[PDB]
Amino acid sequence: SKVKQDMPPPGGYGPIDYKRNLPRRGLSGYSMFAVGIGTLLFGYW
Amino acid sequence: MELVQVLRRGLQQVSGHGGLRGYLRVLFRANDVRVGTLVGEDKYGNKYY
Amino acid sequence: MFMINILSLIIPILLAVAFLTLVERKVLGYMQLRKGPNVVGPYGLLQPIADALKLVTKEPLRPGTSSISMFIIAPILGLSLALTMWVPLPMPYPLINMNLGVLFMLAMSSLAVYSILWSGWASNSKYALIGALRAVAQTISYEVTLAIILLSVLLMNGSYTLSTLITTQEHIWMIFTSWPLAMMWFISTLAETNRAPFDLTEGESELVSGFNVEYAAGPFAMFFMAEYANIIMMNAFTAILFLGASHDPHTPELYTINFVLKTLALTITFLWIRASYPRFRYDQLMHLLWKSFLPLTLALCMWHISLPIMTASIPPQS
Amino acid sequence: TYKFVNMREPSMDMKSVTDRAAQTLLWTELVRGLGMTLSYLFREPATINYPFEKGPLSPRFRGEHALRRYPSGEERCIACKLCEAVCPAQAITIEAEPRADGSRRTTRYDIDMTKCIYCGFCQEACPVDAIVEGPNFEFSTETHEELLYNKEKLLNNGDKWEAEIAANIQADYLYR
Amino acid sequence: RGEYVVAKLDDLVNWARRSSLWPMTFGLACCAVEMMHMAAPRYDMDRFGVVFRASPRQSDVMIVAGTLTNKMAPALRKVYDQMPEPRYVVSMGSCANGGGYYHYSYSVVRGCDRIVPVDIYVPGCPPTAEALLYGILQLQRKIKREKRLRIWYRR
Amino acid sequence: MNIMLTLLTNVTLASLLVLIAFWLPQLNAYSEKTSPYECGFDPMGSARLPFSMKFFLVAITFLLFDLEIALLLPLPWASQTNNLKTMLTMALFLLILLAASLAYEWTQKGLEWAE
Ligand SMILES: CCCCCCCCCCCCCCCCCC(=O)OC[C@H](COP(=O)([O-])OCC[N+](C)(C)C)OC(=O)CCCCCCCCCCCCCCCCC
Ligand code: SF4
Ligand code: SF4
Ligand code: SF4
Repeated sequence: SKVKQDMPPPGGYGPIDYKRNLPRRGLSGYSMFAVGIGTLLFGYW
Repeated sequence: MELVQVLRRGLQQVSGHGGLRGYLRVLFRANDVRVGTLVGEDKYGNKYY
Repeated sequence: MFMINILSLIIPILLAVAFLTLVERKVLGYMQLRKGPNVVGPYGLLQPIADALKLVTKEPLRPGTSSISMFIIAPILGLSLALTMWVPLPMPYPLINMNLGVLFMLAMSSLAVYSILWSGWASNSKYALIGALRAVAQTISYEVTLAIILLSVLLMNGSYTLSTLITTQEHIWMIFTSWPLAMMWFISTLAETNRAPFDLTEGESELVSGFNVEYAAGPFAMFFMAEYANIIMMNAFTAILFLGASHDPHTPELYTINFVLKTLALTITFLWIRASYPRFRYDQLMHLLWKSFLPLTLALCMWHISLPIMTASIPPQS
Repeated sequence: TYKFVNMREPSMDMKSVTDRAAQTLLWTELVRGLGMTLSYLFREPATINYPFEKGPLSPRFRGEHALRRYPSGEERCIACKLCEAVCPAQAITIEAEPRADGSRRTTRYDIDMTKCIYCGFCQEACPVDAIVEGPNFEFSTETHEELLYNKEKLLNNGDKWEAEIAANIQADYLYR
Repeated sequence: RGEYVVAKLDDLVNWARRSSLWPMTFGLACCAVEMMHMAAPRYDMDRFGVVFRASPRQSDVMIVAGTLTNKMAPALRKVYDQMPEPRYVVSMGSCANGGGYYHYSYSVVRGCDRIVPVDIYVPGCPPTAEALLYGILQLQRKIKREKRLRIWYRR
Repeated sequence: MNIMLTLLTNVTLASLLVLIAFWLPQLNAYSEKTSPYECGFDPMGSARLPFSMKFFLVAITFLLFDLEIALLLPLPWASQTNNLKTMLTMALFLLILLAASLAYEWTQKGLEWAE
């Protein structure tokens, strides 16, 4: 019988992510200010 | 129709405990109403799922 | 019959506070990948009862260095103010219908700062007094923005009558007309109820429990009830002020359902802030109020005085 | 090799400055935090329904001690005192003498479970697999005295838990 | 007779007292981290009504989680005295139980029970978070079987 | 008067909750139990700890701002005048003076929590 201990798989393990991943999401500041201004305008009207 | 299946699974949890009395028994004893597979029962009365 | 009205206002509010404790614990638990109360009763529905019963049978240690007169007056004042804040609220029709309802709320909530100034002073211990002074300074500083924001918003209402807010917001929410003031008002309300990153007087990791260290069991419970009643009341005021619900005079239950749902949503947001942010420093929140909120509030009060005049959109005063 | 953690300068043009002004005035990263908590509220909690559900363990788990026997019912302990010698906390007290049948057996075998650090050195030192740390971890007591174990107590622990103790040993002895 | 009413009232008060066991975080050493692991989502001590509490004035149980040294014992007894009643003490880990690894040291008190009365002794170094949770539920069952009002009725 | 009855009920029920809260529990008190809480030790009284001019200055500045707010509260009825240009001029005047008080406190140290 051959030896049998805890070993990596023959092809190794798949890659593991470690780098930071904070996705970019949202609109630009121009869009936010335009929306905020238009909301107030319609409210006023 | 997926929320329909969620409600059906809850209702089958009621039916899967042998009625409302059995459903409330396991709700108030174990604080849980999941229906599992019975793997066995020991000589002391404990049931294992 | 009016006495029955008072009772059927007060008692359900206290019950709502009791179960707000459970709701807050469960929301915090589920935001933290845990469950929260789910053993004591079905889904923890008997947990507030267990807490109330355990507290009233626990020994209420009173300090040896405590002026007991104010030591017991402070919870009475706190709870009486917290309850009386609901009497002008226009769930469709108010219990008390005043011309100056929101002025009445401003005054009553400004009297609530005494319950900390008296509890910290009465508890002695020479250190809870400093926390009480910090709490009082925070409260009075945010009273400024509360008052000015309320002033600017009500320039579309035309009066201090809260029933007129329903009429003002018939076609559109007041949020669509004053959203910046809405954000500043909401954060000011957060800060006034000593909640969220503004909970400096009861910093669990800053001063353990601050002004409430010496209070235990029963008086602690009543202080807690006062704070949570103030939380729900402030969220109800916010919903009525900014998210006015449509009113049917022949079906006021629809307005009540709308208002209750919106008040619950705002309260759940209050609990949502608690689970998401770190705590402001005392000087940091004072800087926020005095150098960020106050200039914008002054500018927006100016804007909201100018706006109805220059657009011929001044509301009626009746 | 190294890397810088906070060595980025913000851009100073119209669009970036307006982005930061909108982030300042509209509380956008605070909204990201609210979104993260809201996303966690709709995730299944990691809580298990104790005691109806139990935390997962391994055959190597070191819990309550037990004294074991041979299939004949004879004790395994031959009172070599290796476990007592190696015990880091000096939690093991042993007295021995020739038994009436001549066997080398203990007359005292005490473990101060409040001295014990549950390191498992005793079951490593033992040449006959007599003393073991069993799988039991729910044996809290209402008094200090019930945690000062006797030879009778440890033998009753062995007779109580041998069925699963032996299975654990069979699972892990090839690593030992 | 009137002993049925007293028994029911005792049952009610003892259900309310064990359903809101608010403990005090006395984390001295390694046993402190397994106790906040029993706090963690996997075990979620809050689901039993066992909250994360604060100053001893609102605490019902003291958990001595870690080694008590001679320098530290007066503070532990002080905060134990400051707890309102009824109050309970759980000794968690070998160090708090009977000294443990440091039993023969010049600076370690051999068991917190030399300083305070202890209700539950949780063994282990450290006890697993599940072991501490078992000790907490065992304390709850201790509270369930108290007969304070029935003792008073036969006085 | 309905409001008086409401206040009486609120105060009465709060005091009744005090009475149940502060008399119903079973008590057993000794000297070291009610000792002031200081995280496991005894507190020092020292001598008039609540000091520092900044706590008093924020109170005074709040007082003056609150007085100007008292001057601003009649504004909802003030917009109902035919002489709207004078009223707008005076309301904006009061608000500029509020802003000027804030700015003067700001620039001359004022609002700062110094060393
Ligand atoms: C034609 C139109 C004319 C009128 C135009 C009106 C103006 C429109 C543009 C203005 C937009 C900004 C309005 C004010 C926003 C706040 C001001 C401020 O100081 O912000 C930055 C301030 C300070 O930010 P800071 O600390 O980054 O900046 C301080 C100053 N510097 C830059 C020098 C360092 O931040 C806050 O106020 C933070 C609040 C903390 C609590 C966060 C709570 C999050 C959850 C909110 C939920 C939604 C609330 C409302 C709910 C519903 C209520 C009904
Ligand atoms: S587990 Fe370690 S400390 Fe405990 S008896 Fe065995 S050798 Fe001694
Ligand atoms: S238990 Fe094992 S190591 Fe200890 S005395 Fe007996 S045979 Fe020796
Ligand atoms: S019993 Fe063990 S784990 Fe707990 S404090 Fe002592 S040495 Fe650390």
